[PDB]
Amino acid sequence: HIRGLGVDADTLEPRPSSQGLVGQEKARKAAAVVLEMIKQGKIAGRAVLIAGPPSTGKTAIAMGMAQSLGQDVPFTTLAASEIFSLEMSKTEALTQAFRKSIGVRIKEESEIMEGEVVEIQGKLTIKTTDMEAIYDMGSKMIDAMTKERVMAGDIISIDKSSGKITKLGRSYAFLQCPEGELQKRKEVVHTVSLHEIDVINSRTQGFLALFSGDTGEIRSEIRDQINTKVAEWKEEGKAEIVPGVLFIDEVHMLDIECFSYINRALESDLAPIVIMASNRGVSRIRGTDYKSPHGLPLDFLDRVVIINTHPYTPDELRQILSIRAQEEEVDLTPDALALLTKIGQEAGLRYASNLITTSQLIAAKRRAKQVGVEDVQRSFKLFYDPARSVRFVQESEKRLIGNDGVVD
Amino acid sequence: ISEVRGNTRDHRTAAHTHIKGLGLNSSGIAEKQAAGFVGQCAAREACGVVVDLIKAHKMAGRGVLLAGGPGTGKTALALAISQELGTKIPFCPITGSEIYSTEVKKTEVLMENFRRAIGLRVRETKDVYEGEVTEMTPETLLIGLKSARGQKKLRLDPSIYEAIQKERVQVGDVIYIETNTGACKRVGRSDAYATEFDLEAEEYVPIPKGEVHKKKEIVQDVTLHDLDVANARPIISMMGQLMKPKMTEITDKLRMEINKVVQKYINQGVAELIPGVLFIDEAHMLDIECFTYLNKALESPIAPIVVLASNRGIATIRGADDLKAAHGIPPDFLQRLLIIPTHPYEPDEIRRIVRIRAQTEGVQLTDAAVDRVAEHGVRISLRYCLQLLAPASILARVNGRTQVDVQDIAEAEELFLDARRSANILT
Ligand SMILES: Nc1ncnc2c1ncn2[C@@H]1O[C@H](COP(=O)(O)OP(=O)(O)OP(=O)(O)O)[C@@H](O)[C@H]1O
Repeated sequence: HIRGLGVDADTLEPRPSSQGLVGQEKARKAAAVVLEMIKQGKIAGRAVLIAGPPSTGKTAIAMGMAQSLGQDVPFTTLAASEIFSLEMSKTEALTQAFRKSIGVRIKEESEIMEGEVVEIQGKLTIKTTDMEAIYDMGSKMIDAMTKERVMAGDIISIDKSSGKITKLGRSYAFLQCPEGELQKRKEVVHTVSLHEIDVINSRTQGFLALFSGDTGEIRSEIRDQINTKVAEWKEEGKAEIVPGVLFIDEVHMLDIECFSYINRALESDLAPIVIMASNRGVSRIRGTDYKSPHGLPLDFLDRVVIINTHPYTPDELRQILSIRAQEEEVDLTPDALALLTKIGQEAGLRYASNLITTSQLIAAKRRAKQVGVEDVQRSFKLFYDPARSVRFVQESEKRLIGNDGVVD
Repeated sequence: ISEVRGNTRDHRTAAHTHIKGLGLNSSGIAEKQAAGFVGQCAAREACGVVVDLIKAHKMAGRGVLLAGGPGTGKTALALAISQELGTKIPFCPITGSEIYSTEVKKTEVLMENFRRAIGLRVRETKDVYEGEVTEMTPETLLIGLKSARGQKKLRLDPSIYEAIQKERVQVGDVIYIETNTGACKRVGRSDAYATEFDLEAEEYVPIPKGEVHKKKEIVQDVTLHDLDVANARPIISMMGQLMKPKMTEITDKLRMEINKVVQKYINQGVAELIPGVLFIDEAHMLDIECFTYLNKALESPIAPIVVLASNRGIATIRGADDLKAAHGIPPDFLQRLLIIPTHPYEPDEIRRIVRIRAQTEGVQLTDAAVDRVAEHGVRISLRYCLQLLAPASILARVNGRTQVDVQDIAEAEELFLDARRSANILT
């Protein structure tokens, strides 16, 4: 869905809606400066901080930071809460996160399936200008291209070694059909993260891992075999270490012991771009008795580079909800989207996005091809936003204000 | 079993390469000169009857004994018994002195010789289908295999369809399937979809060489000992490798692994095991404990033909408190076999043999030299005179001649003297 950063190459002035990104020009222009600061070597071992109101495309801006660095640089999302797990030490939880960010570039010989598609757990048939063949769909392969939104007639390249499907284009509404036989083994660059090499070489996770058993805690013995092989590949010239970008969300939740590890991992010359994201104005530090602005220690605030996102305008919100409406395959009347964006004004964007999927089912029961205002007004009255739900409980708990207008 | 190659002691049978078998007509009567034999009609015909008794399966716990002096066609007739039994049959010639080992027991050495006398005739014809998998669903299954130098699609029988569903399959798996009731699968194995990141994986298999469709022809003729000596290694050098006193490579547990796989090949009907002939020279040298092993061996149906030979008339039983018996064989085992007597050759018969051996060895000689060497075949043993052919040919080549004369053979007796004459000369 997200194409890139959506900024000008020379002037670095961002477009209102470009490269899968909508609005937030101030933050995206500041994001473009940070990328240039690292490239010139001006900023060395410095974290980024995307502060702002909730649901202001904070993940998307950092997703833009990734694609604008290199062709295949690793980007990983980590919520600060996910670190505090019942089984897996918060050290291993953070080590996995950093290893998910650092990748290695190796040129490998692997077969790539290239050709036009003729669509139907299932069976999807492929075609070339010379040969035709039927292929039974794998359970994980179905979930892989549905996220890519692959339709019949599309020209695609499926690398069998990685499993990634890449949309090269289309023959009819354009790129023409490939000549030879589908599977062709070529010298292609493979970028696999350190954590992925660990999970490949370590014991395969059995079906229903959350049902019972230990988490993805990679053994120190296995990780050693990978680290020593990567170090041997660096010297040989076989592998090229590429530092990606780690995105940390809910940063206020991080303990003082986490920040000491983050700086220890940031100390390395091949450290990734650590992007922090705080949705809070004023928050206390965890582990430390003292309070701070975004929940960062007195030492981190001076090192970090802060960027601020702003609240979306009704016109900025207009397309965001329509893009999400098309992605969820729903058809709305112009009045309904205007109402849905009006919800996004006082209540959150995320709450308004939830009302999209709920209104579709009520419209399905009415048997209509257009989701209208009365269909949206229902979802708002059936399902409450956090601020309204708490208001509902508070009044039911104790009647704070009487009929007379007297308090208590 | 295909890699297993037969190693045979050719030095023992080297003195009998001139013999092709047993010379006899349809009725059973022996010819005057046939299959490289001269005289010995009575003994030739006698064992020419025992070969039929084996073929008719009437040798129920029975053996053969060759009674006669040194160089009376004993070892020669034993080889003829094998040659007449069938094609590529095991013949194991031993001497009682060989049993007398330093490390292994008297029967741990007699055991391997029995294993050297029981062979296996293999006649397996398999239709190989090696390569990857490219599944198609017809009305009972179409699979396209990809090999290192070829590509072929085939419409499989419904019998294979039931066998493939039992052992999980997916597109891009290296498989080994057979038309002759064979099913073998390698799930997810393919070197084509292998990343350089994982090394300790070993879950992938390389693309099979050559073509998908291969006609494998297996015609193997090896003894039971060949299976043991080939499975002992953890193999070309092994034909000259034996420098170890203990010889602990062959263990009872290793033989059990051979016995079970051999049984599996019989049950399938692929290869049947064929018992041959075990020849024991110096039969009197055998211990009483060895004869009781033989008594137990002869009772088994899998057992080969135990042919013994004794140059002694009355001899004390080895392993018993000085008990004189006929040929040194105990009564218990003497009754168990039938005796065939081997007659000594007269001077006229000896020179007929010389001409046969010289023709095979490639030694040209004058008529007068054959007479002089035959005189040594009657005064001394038949083996000694036959040994004079090789040095006399060198003495002739040195003199520039190809034809060996009396003067050349006269020096051979002067240079290479027999064990009897060499002893008396020292005084
Ligand atoms: N009847 C025969 N015709 C042709 N060759 C013979 C005949 N009899 C014996 N010989 C040959 O005499 C040579 C030496 O004798 P050999 O060692 O075979 O004695 P044997 O009687 O067979 O056994 P043993 O060693 O027990 O005496 C061999 O080459 C053998 O083939």
